Amino acid sequence: DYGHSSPKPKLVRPPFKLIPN
Amino acid sequence: LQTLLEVKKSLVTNPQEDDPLRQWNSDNINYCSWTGVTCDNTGLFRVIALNLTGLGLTGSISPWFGRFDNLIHLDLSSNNLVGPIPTALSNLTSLESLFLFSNQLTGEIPSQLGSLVNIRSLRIGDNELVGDIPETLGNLVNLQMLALASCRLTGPIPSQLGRLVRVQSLILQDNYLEGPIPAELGNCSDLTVFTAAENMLNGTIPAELGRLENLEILNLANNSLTGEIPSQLGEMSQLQYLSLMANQLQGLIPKSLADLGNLQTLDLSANNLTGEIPEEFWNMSQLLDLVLANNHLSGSLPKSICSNNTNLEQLVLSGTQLSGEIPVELSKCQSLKQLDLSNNSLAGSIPEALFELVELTDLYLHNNTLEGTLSPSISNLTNLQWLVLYHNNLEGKLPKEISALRKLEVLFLYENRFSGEIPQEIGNCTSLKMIDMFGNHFEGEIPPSIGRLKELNLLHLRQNELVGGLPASLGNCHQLNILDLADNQLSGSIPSSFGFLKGLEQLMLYNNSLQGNLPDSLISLRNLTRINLSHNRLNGTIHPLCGSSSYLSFDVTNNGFEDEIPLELGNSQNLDRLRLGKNQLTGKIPWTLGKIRELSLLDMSSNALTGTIPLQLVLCKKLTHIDLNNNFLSGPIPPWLGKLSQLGELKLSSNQFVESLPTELFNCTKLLVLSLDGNSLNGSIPQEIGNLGALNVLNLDKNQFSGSLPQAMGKLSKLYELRLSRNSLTGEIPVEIGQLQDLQSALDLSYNNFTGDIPSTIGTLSKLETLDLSHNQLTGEVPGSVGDMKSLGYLNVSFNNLGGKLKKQFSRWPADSFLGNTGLCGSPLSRCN
Ligand SMILES: *[C@@H]1O[C@H](CO)[C@@H](O[C@@H]2O[C@H](CO)[C@@H](O)[C@H](O)[C@H]2NC(C)=O)[C@H](O)[C@H]1NC(C)=O
Ligand SMILES: *[C@@H]1O[C@H](CO)[C@@H](O[C@@H]2O[C@H](CO)[C@@H](O)[C@H](O)[C@H]2NC(C)=O)[C@H](O)[C@H]1NC(C)=O
Ligand SMILES: *[C@@H]1O[C@H](CO)[C@@H](O[C@@H]2O[C@H](CO)[C@@H](O)[C@H](O)[C@H]2NC(C)=O)[C@H](O)[C@H]1NC(C)=O
Ligand SMILES: *[C@@H]1O[C@H](CO)[C@@H](O)[C@H](O)[C@H]1NC(C)=O
Ligand SMILES: *[C@@H]1O[C@H](CO)[C@@H](O)[C@H](O)[C@H]1NC(C)=O
Ligand SMILES: *[C@@H]1O[C@H](CO)[C@@H](O)[C@H](O)[C@H]1NC(C)=O
Ligand SMILES: *[C@@H]1O[C@H](CO)[C@@H](O)[C@H](O)[C@H]1NC(C)=O
Ligand SMILES: *[C@@H]1O[C@H](CO)[C@@H](O)[C@H](O)[C@H]1NC(C)=O
Ligand SMILES: *[C@@H]1O[C@H](CO)[C@@H](O)[C@H](O)[C@H]1NC(C)=O
Ligand SMILES: *[C@@H]1O[C@H](CO)[C@@H](O)[C@H](O)[C@H]1NC(C)=O
Ligand SMILES: *[C@@H]1O[C@H](CO)[C@@H](O)[C@H](O)[C@H]1NC(C)=O
Ligand SMILES: *[C@@H]1O[C@H](CO)[C@@H](O)[C@H](O)[C@H]1NC(C)=O
Ligand SMILES: *[C@@H]1O[C@H](CO)[C@@H](O)[C@H](O)[C@H]1NC(C)=O
Ligand SMILES: *[C@@H]1O[C@H](CO)[C@@H](O)[C@H](O)[C@H]1NC(C)=O
Ligand SMILES: *[C@@H]1O[C@H](CO)[C@@H](O)[C@H](O)[C@H]1NC(C)=O
Repeated sequence: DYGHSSPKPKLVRPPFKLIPN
Repeated sequence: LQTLLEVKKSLVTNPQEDDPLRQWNSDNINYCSWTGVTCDNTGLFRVIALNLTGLGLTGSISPWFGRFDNLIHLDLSSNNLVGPIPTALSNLTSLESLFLFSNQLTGEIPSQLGSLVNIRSLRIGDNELVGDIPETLGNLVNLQMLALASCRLTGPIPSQLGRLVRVQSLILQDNYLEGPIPAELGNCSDLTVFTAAENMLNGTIPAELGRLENLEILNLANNSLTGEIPSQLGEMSQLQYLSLMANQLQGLIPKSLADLGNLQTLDLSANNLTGEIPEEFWNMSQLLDLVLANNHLSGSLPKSICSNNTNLEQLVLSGTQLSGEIPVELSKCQSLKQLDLSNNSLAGSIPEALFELVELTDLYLHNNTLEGTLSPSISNLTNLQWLVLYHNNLEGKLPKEISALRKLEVLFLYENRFSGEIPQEIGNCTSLKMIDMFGNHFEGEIPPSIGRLKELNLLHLRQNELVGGLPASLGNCHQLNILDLADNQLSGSIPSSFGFLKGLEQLMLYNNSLQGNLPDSLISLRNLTRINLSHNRLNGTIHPLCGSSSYLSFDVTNNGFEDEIPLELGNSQNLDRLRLGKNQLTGKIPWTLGKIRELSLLDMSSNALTGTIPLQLVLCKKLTHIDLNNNFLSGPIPPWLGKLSQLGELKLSSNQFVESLPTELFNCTKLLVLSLDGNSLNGSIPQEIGNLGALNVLNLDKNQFSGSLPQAMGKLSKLYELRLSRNSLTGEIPVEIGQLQDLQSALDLSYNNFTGDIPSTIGTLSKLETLDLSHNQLTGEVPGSVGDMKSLGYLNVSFNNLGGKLKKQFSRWPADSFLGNTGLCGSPLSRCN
C-alpha cells in the first residue's frame, strides 16, 4: 500500500542504556 | 452494443454467484440505473463514466473495456483485482481519467497507452507491475497527473518524458528505477510536485532542474545519488519541501538554498555533505524543519543563529561533528518544538536562555561533552515530552522543578554525574513511560511517588548510591517491562506488591543488600525473561520465580536460598544461562534441565546438592560450561559427558565422586579446564587424556588416583597448569613431560609415591613459576637445570630420598626447599661430612 509523498521529518528515538542482562 | 459489454466483464471481474454488481442482470435492462455506472447526460444514452472503487472486487480486467468509445472516466481503484492491464484500452481514445490504483495488478505497462493523447490523469500504482516505464508516455501532452508509485517497476526514468509539458504531479516513489535522472524534465514546466524517493537513481542531480519555476515539492530521499547539490536549485523559488536524505551526496551545502523564501522543510541528513552550515540559513524566516544530521559537516553554531528563524519548529543537527558551546542566541528561535544537537562534540554548560524555548516538546543534548548543572528553569518547558541528556558530564542535584512537567514521557539522564536525592515529587510527571538514570551518583531513597506513574514501562536506576527499601508503591506501575535497580545499596525485603507487575520481562536487583524470603506473589510474574538477584542476602525458596517459562537467563548467585531446586526451571526451553551458585540449595540436580535445549552455561557450585548428574542433561548439547564445585554429589563421572562436544570447562571439584575416569570424557576435544580435585576418584589415569589438545588447566588433586603417569600427557601442548598432588601415583616421571612448554602457574606432583630420578628435561620448562615434588620417594641427585630455571619462583623437593652435593645452581634457594632428604648436602644445607 501507498506511502506518503512528502512526509514531515521525524526524530530518531534514542535508546536507554542497557547491556548487563 | 454497450449493454452487452457492461454485463460481459461483470463475468470477468466477478467469477462468482455473489455480485457486488448485483444490479447488472438482463432483468433490469436500463443499465444507466445500475450501481457504479453513469450514462451521458444528453439523452443519447451510452456510458461516460464507471466508478467501482471500494467494492472489494477480486477478478480481472478485460479487453472488452476498450469497446467504450465514449468512456471519459474509468475508476477501478482500491479493489483486489488481479492480472495484466489490457493493451486493448488502446482503443478508448476519449478517456480522460484512468484509475487502476491500489489493486494487485501484474505485467508491464502497455506501450500502446501512448495513443491516449487526450488523457488528463493516469493512476495505476500500488500494484505489482513489473516492467520498465514505456517511453511512449511522453506523448500524453494533456496529462496533468502521473502516479506510478509503490509497484515493482524498473529501468531509467524515460528522458523522452520531458515532453509532458503540462503535468502538475509526477509520482514515481517506491519502485526499483535506476540510472541518472534526466536533464529533460526541466521542460516539464508546470511541474509542482515531483517525487522519485525510495528508488535506485545512481546519477548526479541535474542542474537543469532549476528550470522548474513552479515546483513546490521535491523528494528524492532514500536513493543513491552522488555528486554535489546544484546551487541552481536555489532558483526553484516556489519550493516549500526539499528532501535528499539518505543518499550519497558530497560537497559543501549550497548557500543559495536560503534564496528559497517559501521553503518550509529542508532535509539533507544521511549524506556525505561537508563544510559548515551556511549562515544564510539562519536568516530563513519561513523555514519550519532544518535537518542535516549524520553528515561529515564541520564547525560550530555561530552566534548569528536564529537571527531571523521566526517560524522554525524543528532543528536537527545530531551526528554532524559540531563543536563549541550552545549559543545563547538559539533562544531567539522561540517557536521551536524539537531541538536535536546529540552525538556531537559540544561543550560548556546548558545556557539558561534555552529554557526560554517554551514551545519545546523534545530536547536532545545526549552524547556530547556538556558540563554544568540542570537548571530548575526546566519547568518552563511545560510542553516537554522527551528530555534526553545521557552520556554528558552534567553534575549536581536534579531540580525539584522537574515535577512541573506533567506531559513528560521520557527522562534519559544516564551516564552523567548527577547527585543527591531523586525528587520526592517525581510522581507528578504522570505521563512518564521511561526513566533511565544509570551511572549517576544519586543518593537516598527511591521516591514512593513513583507508584503514581501508571504509564511507566521502564525504570532503570542501576549503578547509583541509593539506600533504604524497595517502595511497595512500585507494585502499582503495572505496565513495567524492565525494572533494574541493580548495583545500589538497597535493603529490606522485596514487597509482595511486586506480584502485581504481571507484564514484567526483566528484573535486575543484583549487587544490593536485599534480605528475607521472596514473597509468594512473585509466582504471578509468568512473563519473566531475565532475572538477576545475585549478590544479595535473600533466603527462603526460589520456587516463586519459576512461575514463568520463557526464561533466557536466570541468576541468583551468592544468596541464602534454601530447599530444593525447582523442576519447573525446565519450563524455559530457551534458558541460555542458569546460575544458582553460592546458595544453600538441597536435593538432586533436576532432570528437567534436559528440556532446556538452549542451555549453555550451568553453575550450581557451593550449594548442598546431593545425588548424581542426571542422564537427561546429555540433551543439553549446547553446554560449554558446567560448574558443580562444592556440593555433595556422588557416584561415577558419567560417561555421557563426552557427548557434550562443546564442553569447554568442567568443574566437579570438592564433591564425593567415587570411581575411575571414563574414556568417553576425552571426546570433549574443546575442553580447556578439567578440574576434578577434592573428590574420591580412584584408579589410573587413561592414555586417551592426550586427546584434549586444547586443554589449559588439569587439576586432579586430593583424589585417590593410582598407577603410573601416561606418556600421552606430553600431548597437551597448551596446558599451563598441572596439579596431581595428594594422590597415590606410583611410576617414575616421564621424559615426555618436557614437551609441556606452556606450563606456567604450577606443576604440582607433591604427596604422591613417585620413584626414580627427577628428569633433567624439567629444566626445559621455560615459563614454569612453581614446581613442587615434595613428599614422594624420588632418588638420585637433582639435575641442576632445575635450579637454574629461568622463570621459577618456588621450589620444594622436601621429603624425598635424594642425596649428594647439590649442584651449585641451587644457591639462594632456601634450605626449606630440600628438607627431609637425609643424605643430601650442599650450598643451602650442611657441609658434606
Ligand atoms: C546517536 O547515536 C546512536 C549511536 O550511534 C544512535 O543510536 C541507535 O539508535 C537506533 C534507533 O533508536 C537503535 O536501533 C540503535 O540500537 C542505537 N544504537 C546503535 C549502536 O545503533 C542514534 O541513532 C544517534 N542519533 C540520536 C538522535 O540518538
Ligand atoms: C548506474 O547504473 C547503471 C545501470 O545499472 C550502470 O550502467 C552499466 O554500466 C556498465 C559499465 O560500467 C555497462 O556494462 C552496463 O551495460 C550498464 N547497464 C547496466 C544495466 O548494468 C552504471 O554503471 C551505474 N553507475 C554508477 C556510477 O553506479
Ligand atoms: C556518540 O556519537 C558518535 C558519533 O555519532 C558515535 O561514534 C560513531 O557512531 C556512528 C553511528 O552514528 C558509527 O557508525 C561510528 O562507527 C562511530 N564511530 C566513529 C569514529 O564515527 C558514538 O557511537 C556515540 N556514542 C554513544 C555512547 O552514543
Ligand atoms: C469515484 O467515487 C469516489 C467515492 O466513492 C470518489 O472519491 C472518486 O473521485 C470518484 N471518481 C473517480 C474518477 O475517482
Ligand atoms: C527542452 O529542453 C532543452 C534542453 O537542452 C532546451 O534546450 C529546450 O529549450 C527545451 N524546449 C523548449 C521548447 O524550450
Ligand atoms: C526513507 O527511509 C526511511 C527508513 O527506511 C523511511 O521510514 C522513510 O519513510 C523513507 N522516506 C522518506 C521520505 O523519509
Ligand atoms: C526575515 O525574513 C523575512 C523574509 O520574508 C522578512 O520579511 C523579514 O523582514 C526578515 N527580518 C529580518 C530581521 O531580517
Ligand atoms: C523561567 O521561568 C521563571 C519563572 O519561574 C523565570 O524567572 C525565568 O527567567 C524563566 N526562564 C529563563 C530562561 O530565564
Ligand atoms: C505535585 O503534586 C502535589 C499533589 O497533587 C501538589 O500538591 C503539588 O503542588 C504538585 N506540584 C508541584 C510542583 O509540586
Ligand atoms: C505476556 O507477553 C505476551 C507476549 O508478549 C502478551 O501477549 C501478554 O499480554 C503478556 N502478559 C502480560 C500479563 O503482560
Ligand atoms: C558486585 O558486582 C561485582 C561485579 O564484578 C562483584 O565482583 C562483586 O562481588 C559484587 N558485590 C560487591 C559488594 O561489589
Ligand atoms: C531469613 O532472613 C530473615 C531476615 O530477618 C531471618 O529472620 C530468618 O531467620 C532467615 N532465615 C534463614 C533460614 O536464614
Ligand atoms: C575403586 O577402584 C576399584 C578398582 O580400581 C573398583 O573395583 C572399586 O569399585 C572402586 N570403588 C570402591 C568404593 O572401591
Ligand atoms: C606412599 O607414601 C606414603 C606417605 O605417607 C607412605 O606412607 C607409603 O608407604 C608410600 N607407599 C609406597 C608404596 O611407597
Ligand atoms: C617445603 O615443604 C615443607 C613441607 O613439606 C615445608 O615445611 C617447607 O617450609 C617448604 N619450604 C618452602 C621454601 O616453602
